[PDB]
Amino acid sequence: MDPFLIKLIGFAAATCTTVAYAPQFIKVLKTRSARDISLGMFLVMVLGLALWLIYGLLSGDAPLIASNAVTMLLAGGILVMKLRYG
Amino acid sequence: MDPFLIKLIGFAAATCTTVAYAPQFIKVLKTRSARDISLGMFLVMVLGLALWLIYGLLSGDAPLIASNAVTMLLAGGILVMKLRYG
Repeated sequence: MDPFLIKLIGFAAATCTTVAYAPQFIKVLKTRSARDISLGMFLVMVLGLALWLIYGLLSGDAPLIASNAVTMLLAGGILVMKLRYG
Repeated sequence: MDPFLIKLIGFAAATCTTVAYAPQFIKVLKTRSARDISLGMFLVMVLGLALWLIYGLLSGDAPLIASNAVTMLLAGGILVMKLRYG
């Protein structure tokens, strides 16, 4: 059978990491401004998440795919992006 | 055989994500101060990385383990932690 059980453990660990950093997203979200975060960074960051999506599909893992989507949600960065617009 | 080849692709993707966010670490590192980053966040963040280490060992994956260590290096956060000390 597939290592579905193993992936389950990884999913919990992945969420734990996002939960730890998530508070950081909220703090910046309160001001909706990027002080040290550059606009170009967002463009590259998107590629990183995009790659994870493909990797999950290639691995046929569902947990990893769902985890990646959740991380992107918390990551946001879109609100601050609208600060300079475009 | 083990999905070593598949893990290789995931490794490249993992590095791409760290490379995208890495610039963020450098920006804050220049000031060595945490403006929106709380001290308690670092404590939780450590647990997240720690979990990844165990997951890699349980999965018997080498690439994932190495990737996790690299991410932690870029993540740093220690320099800013010394700002308030303890």
